[PDB]
Amino acid sequence: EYPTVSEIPVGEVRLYQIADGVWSHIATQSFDGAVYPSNGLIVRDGDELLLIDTAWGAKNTAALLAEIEKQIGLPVTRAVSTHFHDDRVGGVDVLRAAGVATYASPSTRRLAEVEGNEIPTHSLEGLSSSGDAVRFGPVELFYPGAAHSTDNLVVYVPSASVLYGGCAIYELSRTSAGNVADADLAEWPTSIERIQQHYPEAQFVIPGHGLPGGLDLLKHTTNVVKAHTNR
Ligand SMILES: Nc1nc(C(=O)O)c(CCc2cccs2)s1
Ligand SMILES: [Zn+2]
Ligand SMILES: [Zn+2]
Repeated sequence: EYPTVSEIPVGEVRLYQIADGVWSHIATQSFDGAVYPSNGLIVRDGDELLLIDTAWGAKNTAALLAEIEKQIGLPVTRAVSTHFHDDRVGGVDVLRAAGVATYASPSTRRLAEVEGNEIPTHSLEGLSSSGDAVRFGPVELFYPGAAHSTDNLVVYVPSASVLYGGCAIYELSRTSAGNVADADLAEWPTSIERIQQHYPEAQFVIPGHGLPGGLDLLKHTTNVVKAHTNR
């Protein structure tokens, strides 16, 4: 079963096999007085691993590397952070100390700097305009437009039809929004429509927080977001 928030003590990381060579990582952390789960992705990249997003903080990210070493045994050589918040870049300094080359878009690196968050070393080119896609080893990176944040990226694994939506996509059980401090509530439905247009064959859809699903999470997120702007 996919692990749930109450099953992961803060500081522990679970790995979940989605497909051959594709895993999610699941961790937990406190935000504004409660503990939340958070998802990232791991994708086999030949003899190496590509990591999508930290495990939300330095302690969790160290535990992530240890679990990967224990369970998979291939080196994590590159990481991509899909936006500038701490559940995506928090732990970048641990990754770098461990020998991982860290990447994000120029906008994400800039916003992390402004926020006083950790800053990935390398800039991903070719993602500056809504609708842009670039290949990055075994995945495609896609900038759908502003949504949860103005820099948020999604990731697609063609070999397995896996769409990682990051924080732009909500789990089915989540019916209210927040944290939308950095969100663009007007653009978010449009950004989701771009994801749908570009990845219509996605079979597994992973939200930034919570249980995976299918393309129904896209329509579900639009409904939640619109309800939030309706009142
Ligand atoms: N670091 C965090 N980010 C978010 C987000 O909204 O992206 C959090 C809330 C996530 C969840 C709310 C209800 C179930 S999961 S915490
Ligand atoms: Zn965020
Ligand atoms: Zn988040």
